[PDB]
Amino acid sequence: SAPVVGIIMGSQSDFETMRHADALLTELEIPHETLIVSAHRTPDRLADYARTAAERGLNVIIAGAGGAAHLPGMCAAWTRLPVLGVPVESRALKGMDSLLSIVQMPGGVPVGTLAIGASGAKNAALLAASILALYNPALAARLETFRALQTASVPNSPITE
Amino acid sequence: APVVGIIMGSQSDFETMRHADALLTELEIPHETLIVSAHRTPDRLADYARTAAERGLNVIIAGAGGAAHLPGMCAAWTRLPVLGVPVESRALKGMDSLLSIVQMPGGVPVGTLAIGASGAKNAALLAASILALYNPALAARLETFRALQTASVPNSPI
Amino acid sequence: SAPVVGIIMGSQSDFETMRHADALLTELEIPHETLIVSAHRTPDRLADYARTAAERGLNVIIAGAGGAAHLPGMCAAWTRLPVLGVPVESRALKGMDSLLSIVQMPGGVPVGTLAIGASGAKNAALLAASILALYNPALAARLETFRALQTASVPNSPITE
Amino acid sequence: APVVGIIMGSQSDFETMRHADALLTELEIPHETLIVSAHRTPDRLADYARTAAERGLNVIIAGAGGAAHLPGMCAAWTRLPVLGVPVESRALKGMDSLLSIVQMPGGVPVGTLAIGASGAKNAALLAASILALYNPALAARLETFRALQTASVPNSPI
Amino acid sequence: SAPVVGIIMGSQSDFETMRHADALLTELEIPHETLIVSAHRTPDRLADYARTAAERGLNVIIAGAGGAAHLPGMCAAWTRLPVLGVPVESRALKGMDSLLSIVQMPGGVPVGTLAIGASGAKNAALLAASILALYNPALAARLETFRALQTASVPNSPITE
Amino acid sequence: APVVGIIMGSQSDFETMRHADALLTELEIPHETLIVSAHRTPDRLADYARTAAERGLNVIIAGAGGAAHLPGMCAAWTRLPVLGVPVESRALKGMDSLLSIVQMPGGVPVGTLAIGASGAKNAALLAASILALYNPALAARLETFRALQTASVPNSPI
Amino acid sequence: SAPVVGIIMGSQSDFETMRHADALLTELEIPHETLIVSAHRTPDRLADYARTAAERGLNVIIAGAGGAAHLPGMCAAWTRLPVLGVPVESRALKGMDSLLSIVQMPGGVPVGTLAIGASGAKNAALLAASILALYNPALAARLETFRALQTASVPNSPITE
Amino acid sequence: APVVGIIMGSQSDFETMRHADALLTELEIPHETLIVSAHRTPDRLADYARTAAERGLNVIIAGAGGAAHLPGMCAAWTRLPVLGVPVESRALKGMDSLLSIVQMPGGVPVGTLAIGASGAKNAALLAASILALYNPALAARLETFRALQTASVPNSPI
Ligand SMILES: [Cl-]
Ligand SMILES: [Cl-]
Ligand SMILES: [Cl-]
Ligand SMILES: [Cl-]
Repeated sequence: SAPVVGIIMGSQSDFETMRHADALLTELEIPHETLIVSAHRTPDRLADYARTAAERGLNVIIAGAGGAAHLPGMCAAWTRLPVLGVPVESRALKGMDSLLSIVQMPGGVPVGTLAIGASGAKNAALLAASILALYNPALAARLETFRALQTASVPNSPITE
Repeated sequence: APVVGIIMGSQSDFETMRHADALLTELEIPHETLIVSAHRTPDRLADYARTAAERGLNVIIAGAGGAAHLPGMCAAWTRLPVLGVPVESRALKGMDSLLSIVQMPGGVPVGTLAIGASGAKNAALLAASILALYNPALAARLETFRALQTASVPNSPI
Repeated sequence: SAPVVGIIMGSQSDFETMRHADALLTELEIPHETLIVSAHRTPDRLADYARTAAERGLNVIIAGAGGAAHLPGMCAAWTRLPVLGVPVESRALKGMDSLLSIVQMPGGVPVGTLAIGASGAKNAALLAASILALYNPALAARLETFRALQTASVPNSPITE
Repeated sequence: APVVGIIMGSQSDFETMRHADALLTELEIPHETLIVSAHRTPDRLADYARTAAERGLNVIIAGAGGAAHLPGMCAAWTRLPVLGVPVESRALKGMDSLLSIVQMPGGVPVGTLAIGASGAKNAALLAASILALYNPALAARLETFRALQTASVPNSPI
Repeated sequence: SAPVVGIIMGSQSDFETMRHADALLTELEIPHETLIVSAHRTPDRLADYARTAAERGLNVIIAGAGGAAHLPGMCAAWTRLPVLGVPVESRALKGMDSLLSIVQMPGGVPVGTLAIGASGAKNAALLAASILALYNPALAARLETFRALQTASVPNSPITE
Repeated sequence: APVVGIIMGSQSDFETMRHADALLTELEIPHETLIVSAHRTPDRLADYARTAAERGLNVIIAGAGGAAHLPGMCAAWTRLPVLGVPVESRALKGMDSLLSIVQMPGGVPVGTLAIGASGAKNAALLAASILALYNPALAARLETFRALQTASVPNSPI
Repeated sequence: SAPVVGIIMGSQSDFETMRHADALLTELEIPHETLIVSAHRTPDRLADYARTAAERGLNVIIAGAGGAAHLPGMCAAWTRLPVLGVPVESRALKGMDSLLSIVQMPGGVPVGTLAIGASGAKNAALLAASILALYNPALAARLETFRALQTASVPNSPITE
Repeated sequence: APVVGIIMGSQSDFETMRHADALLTELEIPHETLIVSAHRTPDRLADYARTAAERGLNVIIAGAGGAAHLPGMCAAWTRLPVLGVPVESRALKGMDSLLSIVQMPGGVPVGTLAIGASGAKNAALLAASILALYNPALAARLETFRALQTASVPNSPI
């Protein structure tokens, strides 16, 4: 059970957001690694991580960062793997800086970007699951089950109290 | 048979989404390029998304502007990876497009790319990266593309 | 007393906002239904709800959603009834994403959009009431009374304490 | 006799609001199209809004740009449904227009449509949807409009 | 001592902000009235207030409002007096809607706009004082004294604790 | 002798501030129209503001773009009412101009007008409203201006 | 040990942010002064401070301000020294007004601008240190040590609890 | 031998960054002007930044648009002062450029200048101010530049 998804983030504070991606991959039984890699404080670690990801058997990278969020884009610069980016909510600008720093990649090097915050982290895991489900029928079935339960769990009317 | 579907809300969107179409062709990825409007052809959208997987599609690239609902509603109906391209709007220059695509609630993802032509090109490349996981010949072509992209950058401005 | 307005929202969390529309329709004695319909998690429910609304006797739909708020627009895609949209305030972007996702409908499919949050929900009910009052003299009188009391309730000067 | 009033703050606004005028005509909805400035003709505005219902108007469509006060002040004076169209401003591209119209406090509503020509067209359609509740012939024409809009969308970009 | 400045606001909730203008005019000994006038709920009151302001001896109007803030602009539509506008901070959009709704008046009808919130209210009073000081030497002296004390009150270095 | 000073940071600002100049002339208000740069001529600015009152100026209208510091720094040095006009900037379309002028901390006010030509025209009118408090002939001309502005608004778009 | 960096700010409230610059210069053993200078309330103090800075032996000025933040720009107008600007987070607009007021200096008079808030203050000190390290080998060594420790302090994986 | 390096992500960026190049030349500061793409030539970037100090560079000026990562990634690899110029982007007019450069977390600074040509010119001037600390001849030329800039401002608009 070698990892097929890598979850990386710039700092421990990012884990409050990125833990939601970690949890969801575990629930879908997707082998993964969850690591801290700082674009700005460990740039050589980042370069090494990204340029060896494919040969290590990783299939998808989920990268989370806030503020001037460069981790997902610089990861994608160094790997042909799909890289998904999660904008971590920032204090002053509430993730608008995080979002624009990740999604506005110029043509040539993509980052598939999800919503600001916890929703984006969960959706990055689900998008990674969708990608892997293309080749893995068991996982495809688990993902379709997840989506069916999601749909069946929506009540018909709200609770008033 | 197409493995990527490129869909967009209107003819005018094609000025942007043609960059995705061109890139898929350059990488020799079989694809279909179609107009599907979330707001004006919602039943067409529902049928398209619902049947995508059984038709053999692997990735959907969806472009729209303004209150851009096409990628999110497509993802609501398929388990396939859906990639969203915010088309530049007249007034708000794609900021409305961008927020209405990227800010999907948890449970139904859309992988969102940059506003405009860059995003369309990158959606095609991201689709290619996804398909390359399973297809060694395509993976080689994608690596060639990235190598040429890197090698072609000049060292000084003219 | 079959419903003539439908209030729909994507989630239970939306009801904290949309309850203000519910309450106001009740105070104006407008028969209505209040339901959860998720654009993203129950898309078939949404399609069915919208395309049968008119034949069921509904006259106005009030739809609330937050973030990438697609519920009001997709409702309007499937019905000729007037659809009013309430942007629910979002955590990071404070409803700016909700607002733009609802109001910026391209030409052909309208959503009449109200303010972000509780004010917008109350005003959606009042706008629905204004629409229905065009054909219902009793309700027209109740609405004019509401507006008169509103005006008469404004004091001449503020309280200092 | 008009059942919809289209009003706008200035002649230049008509480049936008003419799309509402055209649509009402296409659907054969009797209407009046007028200039009423909140800031420059406030008494004209007060009289217009105050007398709208007794004149037989059912819906008011109001377009304005910048610090756009026309729709809100109109709604302050009438119990009729008032629909607001943010006109694209030079500097802020209608973001000022949009916020000054949509963010009405509770008690006095304005149903707000998109910035620019799309919003003007949609205000007319929303007015038509309102009037169709009571008018079977108009409801049929509106359903025809929506059916043609849906059916006319091509399947592939040229 | 008839009022020479009128402070008006849309609601009691606005007074938390506008009280700072009230207090400052009192400290500068400027006779004033402080009233609630709602653009949207008391439009006839507003029209009457603005169109009689000059003949009543008012010289400056300070108007505060939030959200779709129409009070200052509609006041200025009806009076030749200088009208100063204070954007009241709003819940979702933090006064950005208030600010744009007030400052972006088209050419022909001005509103002199101050900062969002308490700072803007204090500055509206000071700007009104500056206007009145043009014709009132006593007040000019009080205002120059205020500004001198303000300047003299700035310490040379911060306190660390 | 001038009773209003119009100042601006650069020649290019005059494309905007000329509208203030024209309006003051139309209302026959004696004024001076000058270039004063906060960033490039800070000593010129300090002397201008410091001496304004003793020179007989009653109002200063200051226009600037980008990180627009001219109105605020002028108000720092004079007790005269200072009115600020955000000049439209190339990239951010005057949003930077607007925030850097209007968001003055308490203690030193700048009465801020709209971004661009509208704001320049309105700064002149606001200056006129201030001066009309003391000058009956000017008050009459201003009332004539407002009456003509109101009366000139057409009733229907062409 | 005469100061070679001046840290200035408009108010005591700014020190909650600017103290981070003060602390960092002390830790890097860079002699500095930390002062309050208000652009709007002490404009003559500001002019004098900036135009004498170079002759006093200062090499870098770090200036912090919020809202309509004019202190860094007006400082740079009066000195040829490099001036670094720190946008202090504002209440309503969360430092967006601070940021734009500082960074958008027209061509001719630069302000090197750092992030909104505490991060920007720490980085202003580090940027000042980088500038001074060009001529000071001891400080260059201390700065390289700071950066090495920073890098070595990043863990490989997050803590889950 | 260059003491300032001007780098930018692409040829199109040079329309902006040429203003920095021109200014350094005007002040006779030896420099190199190069294309280095964070996203397309990340190894070129790493080598450039890592070796900058030992090559004798004192300041790096880096310009980029969109998700602008070039200045921050450069600062990650060098202890030299790095100055960042947000290049105006097509859709968001450099607001994305600006936020992705200025909002660096604590520990790795980038001194950020205005969006566009103004920022490029100011990055060169800020680099000059830094170098003038150590170089009396350059300090004199910079003071001459600032004196001419101040003295050249006209007193009235034409
Ligand atoms: Cl089409
Ligand atoms: Cl007109
Ligand atoms: Cl000039
Ligand atoms: Cl290139």
